[PDB]
Amino acid sequence: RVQLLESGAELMKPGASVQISCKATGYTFSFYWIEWVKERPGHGLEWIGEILPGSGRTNYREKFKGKATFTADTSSNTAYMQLSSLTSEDSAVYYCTRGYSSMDYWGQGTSVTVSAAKTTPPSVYPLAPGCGDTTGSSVTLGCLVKGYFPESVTVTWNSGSLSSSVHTFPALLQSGLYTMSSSVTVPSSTWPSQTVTCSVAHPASSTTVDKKLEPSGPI
Amino acid sequence: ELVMTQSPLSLPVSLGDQASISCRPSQSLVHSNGNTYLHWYLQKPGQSPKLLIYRVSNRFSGVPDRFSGSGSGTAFTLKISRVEAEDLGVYFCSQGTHVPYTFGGGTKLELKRADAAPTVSIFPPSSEQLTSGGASVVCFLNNFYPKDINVKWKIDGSERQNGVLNSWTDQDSKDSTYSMSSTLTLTKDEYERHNSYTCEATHKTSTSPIVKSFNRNEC
Ligand SMILES: O=S(=O)(O)CCNC(CO)(CO)CO
Repeated sequence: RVQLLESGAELMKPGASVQISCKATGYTFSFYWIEWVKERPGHGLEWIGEILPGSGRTNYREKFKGKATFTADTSSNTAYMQLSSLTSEDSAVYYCTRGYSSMDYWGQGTSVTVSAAKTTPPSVYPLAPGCGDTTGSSVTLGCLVKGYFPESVTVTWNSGSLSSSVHTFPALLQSGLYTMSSSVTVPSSTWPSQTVTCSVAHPASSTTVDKKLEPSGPI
Repeated sequence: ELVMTQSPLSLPVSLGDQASISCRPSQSLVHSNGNTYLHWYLQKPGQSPKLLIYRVSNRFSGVPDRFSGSGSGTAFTLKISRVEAEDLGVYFCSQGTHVPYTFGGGTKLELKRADAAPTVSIFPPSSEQLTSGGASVVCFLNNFYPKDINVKWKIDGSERQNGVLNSWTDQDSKDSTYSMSSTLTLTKDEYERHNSYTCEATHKTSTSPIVKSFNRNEC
């Protein structure tokens, strides 16, 4: 019943410093190392370093010396990593893990997102056919949900009554703002004769936006 | 440092099949102390990694008996005797012999199905978006298999690479297909300097790209 419990998601401005914690339970803290690992989209896993609590001993990956600092408090059984001079390259999920003869137990991970953006609701743009094309027997519609902060929107297509047919494309952070998209495919008998709507909720701005899908030009 | 070359990148299987995954470090992993710190992990979407095998061949507590590891020198192998649904996800190896510790790039164990060509849908910028001076052109490439796909944008027949955002879904639980969304963002000004906008999808199911296009003048 070894458990490593990390601190919560962080939203940080560039140039700031953040401290992530890792509270160890279920074993003797000074007996194992704590490892720190970085999980960045499009990169895989990158080891930052390790600390042996109570011993004064650390090993850092060279490029993190000067950037990451590990401490460990044997009174509270908590390990900490400080990352300074935060940049866009630091947006990632960070894990702590136990180490000694394998990374045998991992924390749940802490998301750090680096951005100058304020809470910004998304712009929601309809994606519907036009351009004088002839619709087939099925039509694909979409909504582009662009320029929001921070994460998590939900797109619902008319209340949920699809039996999807719906694809949700994971958001990407670019230049400090998120963008995602969502598509649905409907029979041509249903659209544009009947209403198709995308409902986009962004709890962090307490906003919900509904866009009715209409042809973008002659069909 | 020690590079961990893991193969294959993608391992399609039918449930019940054997699976084998290879990790080749760029040098020996035998520590001065005699131990070989080569380990295997499984990570499921939105979960932390979990240990499977430690020090080459030792099965971690709670790990199913169908997992085993073996190997020596610069060739190590994780074997799954019969793939079950709980085994799908991303596998990686780690070495803990040489600082900095390093990880393999991952192997996605996924479900094998018949190849499927993408359904490709292109959309010009929303009137709503152009009003704000922005212009995002969207291409959905839906319900294809295998996952490997490449999207190329052309503007008036010329390839364009910067300002492109791509997002992929994980394998569909019902279809076993993949989908992807590609978004080309330009300024409204730039968008108006050109007519023909094209997304081209290169995928196993064609020796030639599936091309979708429109001309701004007619949309
Ligand atoms: O195998 S791991 O759990 O990734 C760390 C092993 N570290 C040691 C450090 O001296 C071997 O190099 C053993 O404790």
